[PDB]
Amino acid sequence: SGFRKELVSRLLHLHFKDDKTKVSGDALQLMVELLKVFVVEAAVRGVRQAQAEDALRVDVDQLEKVLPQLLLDF
Amino acid sequence: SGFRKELVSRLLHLHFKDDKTKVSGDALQLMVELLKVFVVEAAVRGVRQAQAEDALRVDVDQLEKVLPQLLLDF
Amino acid sequence: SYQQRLKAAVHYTVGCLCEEVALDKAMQFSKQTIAAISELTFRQCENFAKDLEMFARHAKRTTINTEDVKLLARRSNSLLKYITDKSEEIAQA
Amino acid sequence: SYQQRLKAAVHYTVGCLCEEVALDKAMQFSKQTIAAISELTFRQCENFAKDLEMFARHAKRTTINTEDVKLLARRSNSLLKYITDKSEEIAQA
Repeated sequence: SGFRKELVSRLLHLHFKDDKTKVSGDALQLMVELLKVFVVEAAVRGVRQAQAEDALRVDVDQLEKVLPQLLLDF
Repeated sequence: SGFRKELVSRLLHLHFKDDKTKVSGDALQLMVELLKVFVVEAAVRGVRQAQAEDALRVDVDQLEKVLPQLLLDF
Repeated sequence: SYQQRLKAAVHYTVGCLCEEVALDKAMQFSKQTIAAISELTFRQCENFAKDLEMFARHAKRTTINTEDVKLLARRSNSLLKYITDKSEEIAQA
Repeated sequence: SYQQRLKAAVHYTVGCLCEEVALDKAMQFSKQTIAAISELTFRQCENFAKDLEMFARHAKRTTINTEDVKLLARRSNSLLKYITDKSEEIAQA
C-alpha cells in the first residue's frame, strides 16, 4: 500500500516557487516512499500514545501529543 | 551582546563528521548571529508563555511548552 | 476543484495506511484522526517541496534528484537508513 | 575539561542574552531556565553543524560558506529575512 507517483508529483508542484523546477523519476519514487514513512509514523506513534493513556482509540487528542516530535523527525 | 566567533567555531567543530570540514569567516559571522537569534527567541517565547499563564517568572515548565515550536522554527 | 481532488486522493491513501496500522496494532483510529493525518500530510508536502527545490538550487540544479531527497530524509538517522536503502532497490532497474 | 569550558562560555553568553531580555521585558528567568536554554543551545549546535556540513558536501564543498548558513536559516520566512539582511552588512567589508 502507498502513494501513487502522479499524486505526489502534483502535490509537490503545487508548492514550487519556480515553474522551472522539475523532479526526477527516481527522486519521485523516493518521495513516494518517504511520504508513506511519514504517514505510518504518525499512525504508529498515535497508537503508542493511545496505548500509553489506555484510550479506546486514537483520537485527535492523542495524535496532537505526538505531532511536535514527528515534525521534528521529518 | 552575543557569541564570540571562536566559541561558535569550536562548538561546530566538535560535531563535524569529517576532520576536513572547515567554516568560512563570513559563514562563521552569520552563525554567530543565528545562534543569538535562537537564544533570544527561546527567551522571548518563554517570557510570552510566562505572561500568558500569569507566572511570576520564566521557569522550566514555561520554557518546555515553547520548545517544540522553537525547534521546528530552527 | 483541483486541490480538493488532491486532498481526497491523499485522504484515501492515508485511510488505507491507517487501516493497515489499525489492523496490525488492533487499535482503531477515529475518523477525525484520519482526517487530521491527511491534512498534516497535505501540509507537510508544502515543506518537502520547498526544501527539495532549495536543495536542488543549492547544487545549481533546477531538477530535483535523489541526492536532494536523501538530504531531505536525513532528519533521523533511522529515517536516513531507510532512504539510503530504498534508493538502491528502485535504482536496481 | 574541554566541553565543560565550552558549555560555561555558552552559559555565560546565554545568561547575558537572557538578562537583556529580562531587563527589557521586566520578567525574571529562573536559574534553571537559563541553564536549560544554555544546554538547548549547546545541543542545537550539534544539529547546525551536521546540517551545515551536509549542505556544503551537497554542493561538493568541504568548506562551509554563507549559502550553507542561509540555507540553514531558511526555516522561518522571518528567520530568512534576517539571515539575508545580516549577510550583507558583514559583507560590507
